Order: sequence, then structure tokens, then C-alpha cells
Amino acid sequence: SRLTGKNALVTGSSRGIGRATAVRLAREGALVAVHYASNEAAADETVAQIEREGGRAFPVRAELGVAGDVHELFLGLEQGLKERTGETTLDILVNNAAVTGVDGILPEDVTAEQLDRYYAVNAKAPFLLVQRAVRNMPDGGRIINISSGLTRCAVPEQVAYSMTKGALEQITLHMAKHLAPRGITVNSVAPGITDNGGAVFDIPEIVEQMAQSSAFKRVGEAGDVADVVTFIATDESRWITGAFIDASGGTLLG
Amino acid sequence: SRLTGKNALVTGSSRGIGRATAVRLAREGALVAVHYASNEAAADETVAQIEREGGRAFPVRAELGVAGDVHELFLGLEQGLKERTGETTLDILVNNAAVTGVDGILPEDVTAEQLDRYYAVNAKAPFLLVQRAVRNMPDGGRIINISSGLTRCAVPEQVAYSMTKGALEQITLHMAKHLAPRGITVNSVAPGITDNGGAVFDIPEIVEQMAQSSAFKRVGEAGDVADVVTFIATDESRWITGAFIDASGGTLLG
Ligand SMILES: NC(=O)c1ccc[n+]([C@@H]2O[C@H](COP(=O)([O-])OP(=O)(O)OC[C@H]3O[C@@H](n4cnc5c(N)ncnc54)[C@H](OP(=O)(O)O)[C@@H]3O)[C@@H](O)[C@H]2O)c1
Ligand SMILES: NC(=O)c1ccc[n+]([C@@H]2O[C@H](COP(=O)([O-])OP(=O)(O)OC[C@H]3O[C@@H](n4cnc5c(N)ncnc54)[C@H](OP(=O)(O)O)[C@@H]3O)[C@@H](O)[C@H]2O)c1
Ligand SMILES: COc1cccc2c1C(=O)c1ccc3c(c1C2=O)C(=O)C[C@](C)(O)C3
Ligand SMILES: COc1cccc2c1C(=O)c1ccc3c(c1C2=O)C(=O)C[C@](C)(O)C3
Repeated sequence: SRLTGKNALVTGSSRGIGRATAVRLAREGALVAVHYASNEAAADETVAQIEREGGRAFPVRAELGVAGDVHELFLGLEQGLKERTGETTLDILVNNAAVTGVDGILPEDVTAEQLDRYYAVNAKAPFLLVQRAVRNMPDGGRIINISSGLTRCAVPEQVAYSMTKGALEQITLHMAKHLAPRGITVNSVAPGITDNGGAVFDIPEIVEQMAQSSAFKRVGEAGDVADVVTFIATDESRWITGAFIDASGGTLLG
Repeated sequence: SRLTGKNALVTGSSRGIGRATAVRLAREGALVAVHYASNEAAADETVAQIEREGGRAFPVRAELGVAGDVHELFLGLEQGLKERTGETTLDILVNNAAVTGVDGILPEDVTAEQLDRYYAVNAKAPFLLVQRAVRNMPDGGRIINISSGLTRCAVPEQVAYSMTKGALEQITLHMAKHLAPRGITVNSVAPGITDNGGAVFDIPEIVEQMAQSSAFKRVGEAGDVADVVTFIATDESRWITGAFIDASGGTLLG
């Protein structure tokens, strides 16, 4: 119970790595805001798992990458925190949500509007969420940006996505320096290919191809990545800031 | 109690980061071999702290960087593990022992004999200790190499030390790939300036100058680094291998 009395926001925790992260932060005692855009049933299933495991959580709906997104998210976050604690304190922000489909877009096919959509959700919104979140965050808080090993491994069909993760990792670098005087750490956690429940992971042949990228010759589980995020959220990571944390299963060995 | 039933060797755990690491691994339930070169009293004090806290440990003497070093260390290690467990299994190796100066060596003054001594202790011995340790190591083991942020931050008067840490980090990269089929992870943890109990840390004016290197404007405590090492030793780090883990308090931010 390393996070008793703490409040956490995990963006995009209706499913996948964000669900696994929300579940683990709540097992540690955090009150978790389970954020989603569209899949309310999946958000409700994350919350229901947390409640059955003895924790506390509530859903927050906000489409990121559109006007009023940060405002909408913080309205629901602050109301839920205040009703459950009397306070609006935000100890932990995990920037996990993303436009992150498994379908490729090869460079010849990328459109200006896809560049805009990826960047709005994956780079701009995390920056503006950090800016708003720190108002509420005590000295000693945690900001965790979920990147990708693709910032270190060329994959042409993910160029547009990868650009936005490169921008996200700059948030880590420069905001770690900015926020250090407050004792707020800022780190990137980089997954590799990770089973998020999507249909591709139900095709054993494709999963075995995907698995070859890892030194361990398996795809990641959501919990493999979420276990690393959870450690970073704890006190014992205090001496790690501005860092790139490889949570890829040995996919970044060159 | 994340390391119940596991056996750990922390090289150079009579003092400093290694002592703090041995103490924390033992708090998690590991049986810790507390290795030292010549300060038996300091080793016996690490062991006595672990025993007062309810854990198990024993001292192992072996000078590294001399003929017969690995053999001598593993004689003492295996005897102590066999006496206490009936087995010689080694779950965790932390390559922490190293040679250094109080204030480095200007490049013009580095001698061949100094290059050899730094190499022998800080790079060669860790490789040969990994080579021997895996004979004993079950699937799912941990090898943790303690490096330095100086592999990323130019400091001329540390060129000789830093060469050896550059070599050590290559053990991490290449042995992570080699050992991945066994589920043994191999990672580097890189401290910045860290209070090891040396007399310089009793001089407040010098500590305040050293402190400016961290983004947090304090020197690291041994436990700041040891807490990161301890997490790497646990099951929840399973998806981290071949990594450079910054445990410097934001020293590479500048
Ligand atoms: N899985 C991988 O192989 C992998 C690899 C590298 C990095 N990552 C990164 O890890 C993170 C999690 O990935 P995942 O695979 O777990 O994701 P996922 O299963 O695709 O889930 C995406 C999550 O983000 C939310 N989201 C998507 N677009 C949004 C928007 N415009 N506004 C608000 N929320 C939005 C979704 O909400 P709804 O449920 O409402 O749609 C959902 O909760 C992402 O940053 C991803 O890029 C994943
Ligand atoms: N403290 C820092 O600022 C700092 C910064 C970056 C990296 N590091 C790294 O962190 C690690 C721990 O550093 P520390 O400052 O805690 O070290 P320390 O206080 O100097 O302690 C050194 C330890 O290593 C042992 N040792 C030294 N030379 C040995 C040899 N030839 N054979 C066997 N054992 C030997 C010592 O044994 P005896 O007690 O018997 O002498 C002692 O247990 C090292 O890898 C160091 O390079 C430290
Ligand atoms: C060598 O290959 C990699 C080395 C490191 C990391 C990754 C990969 C992949 O091949 C890969 C392919 C597709 C996706 C991703 C990755 C990825 O992790 C993701 O980022 C998630 C996305 C964009 O949904 C689909
Ligand atoms: C910019 O400065 C740094 C950026 C990153 C890391 C470090 C430093 C230092 O200034 C520094 C100075 C002296 C020593 C160390 C460091 C260090 O970590 C050590 O490695 C151990 C040694 C050699 O015993 C003494």
C-alpha cells in the first residue's frame, strides 16, 4: 500500500495499458480517476474491477485533442476528487491516452489531418494536461508520460505516431528540469508491442511475428508495462527524473 | 517481502551504496552475501544491521582485480549459501564494488598502471563475475551493474574512471540479449554524486557545491540509489532489460 491517501489520474484507462495501470495504482491505495473518451462501458469495467478489489475509482469522460478538452477533464476530475476527499489534490498524472491504432500508415499515405490528430492528442494535450495538473500537485508529485520504443526503432508505417512520441519525450526532458525545484518528477516509460486486448492479439500467427521484436520472444502484457509505471509513481523512484525508462521487454537492444 | 527465498550477492556492500543496497534487499527477504575487499569491520556492520532488522546475511571477503578473485569470492559465497539454505543458487548479482579517487586524475597524469587498476576492478571483474554467477542462476534472475552518470557527462578529470563505466555498460547491453532466453535481466543503474559516508560528505561547503549537480540541488543519499536497485531486483521489473536507468537525481538535465 505505497500510495495510501494519494490521488491519481490515468488518461485512457478504459482499456489496455491504462486499465492495467489504474488497477495497480488502486491496489496500492490511490484514488484513481479513470479517464476515457468514448468507451464508457470499458471505463465502467476498469472502475468495477478496482471497486471489487477493494479500491476507489471513478470515471471521467473527456475527448482530448479538441477545444475545451483539458477544462472538461479537470471539471470531472475535481468534482470526483472533492466529493470523495474534500480536496482536489492530484499526486500522480499518467499521460497514457493516445491515438495509437495498430494499423500502419506508410509515409506516402499520411495526411495533414492525421498529423494534426496524432499531435493534438499525443503531444499537445499531454503538454497542456501537465500545465493544468501541476496547479493541483503537491511537492513530491509524479508525472509519467507513456511513450513508445518506436522513438528508438525505425518503423516507417508508424512515422506519424512516432513524431508525436518524440515530442512527448521532450515534455519529459524540459519539464523534469522545470519542476525539479518542487520535487515533482517527470519521466517517460516506453512500451514495446503490448497486448491491449485488440483483435490483432487474437491471431496467434501475427502475435508470433510481433513477439520476435522482444529479446524474450513474447509480446508484452499490459501488466508488464503497468508494473513499471506503478513503481515510478511510488516514493522509491524519487531519484529518477527526466529519464527514459525502457519497458519494452528487451526490444531496444538494436 | 518481494525477495523471500532469494539469494543475492552485492559486491562492495561493506560501505556506501552497496551497504544501503544489501540492507534493502534483506528487508525484502533476500539472503544477502555482503562482499568486501578488506574492511571486515564495515562488512560485519552491514551484516549486523541486516540481522537487527530481522533478515539474513553473511560476509564474503575477496579482493577484485587480482588473480584468483572470482574463485575466492565464489568459494565464500557458495559456502555461506550452502550452510544457510543447502543450495548454492544465486538469484541476484549486483556489480557495485569499484575503484575511484576522492577528486579524479587529470588526463595528462593518468598512468598505464592506473588504467589497468581501474579496468581490472571496474570492468573486467564485473564481466567475469557475471560469467561465473550465471552457473548458479535460475531462470528469472537479475544482474544489476552500477555505472555512473559520467558516461553521459564530460568531466576530463574522470576520463579513466569513466572509460571503465563505459565498458561496464556494454556488459549490460550484450549480456541482456545473451541471457534473455533464460529470463535473466541485465540492467545498468547510474548514480550521480552520492553520499557514501566518505569524509568529504562531512564538509558542508563542499557538499553544497556537489549538490548543484543534481536538478534537486542536494547530493544523493545511498538509499536513493539503493531503492532503485532494489526495485530492479524484484519481479515487477521483468520487462526492463538491457536498460540504462538514471538514478542521478536529474544530473543529466544540466
Ligand atoms: N500497446 C502497444 O503495443 C503500445 C506500444 C507502445 C506504446 N504504447 C502506448 O501506450 C499507451 C497505451 O496504449 P494502449 O495500447 O493500451 O492503448 P489502447 O488500448 O488503444 O487504449 C487507448 C486509450 O486511450 C484513450 N483515448 C484514445 N484516443 C483518445 C482521445 N482522443 N481522447 C481521450 N482518450 C483517448 C482510449 O479511450 P476509449 O476507450 O474511450 O477509446 C483508451 O482508454 C499509449 O500512449 C500508446 O501509444 C502502446
Ligand atoms: N558515490 C558516488 O558519488 C558514486 C557516483 C557514481 C557512481 N558510483 C558507483 O556506485 C558504486 C558504489 O559506490 P560507493 O561510492 O558506494 O563506493 P565506496 O563507498 O567507495 O565503497 C566501495 C565498496 O567497494 C569495495 N571495493 C572497492 N574496491 C574493491 C576491490 N578491488 N575489490 C573488492 N571490493 C572492492 C569496498 O570494499 P572495502 O570496504 O573492503 O574497502 C566497498 O565495499 C560504484 O560502482 C561507484 O563507481 C558512486
Ligand atoms: C521493432 O518494432 C518495435 C520496436 C519498439 C516498439 C515498437 C515496435 C513495433 O514494431 C511496433 C509496431 C506497431 C505499434 C507499436 C510498435 C512498438 O511499440 C506501438 O508503438 C503501438 C502502435 C503504434 O499502436 C503499433
Ligand atoms: C557533471 O557531473 C556529473 C554528472 C553525472 C554524474 C557525476 C557527475 C560528477 O560531477 C561526479 C563527480 C565525481 C564523481 C562522480 C560523479 C558523478 O557520478 C562519480 O561517478 C564517482 C566518482 C568518480 O568517484 C566521483
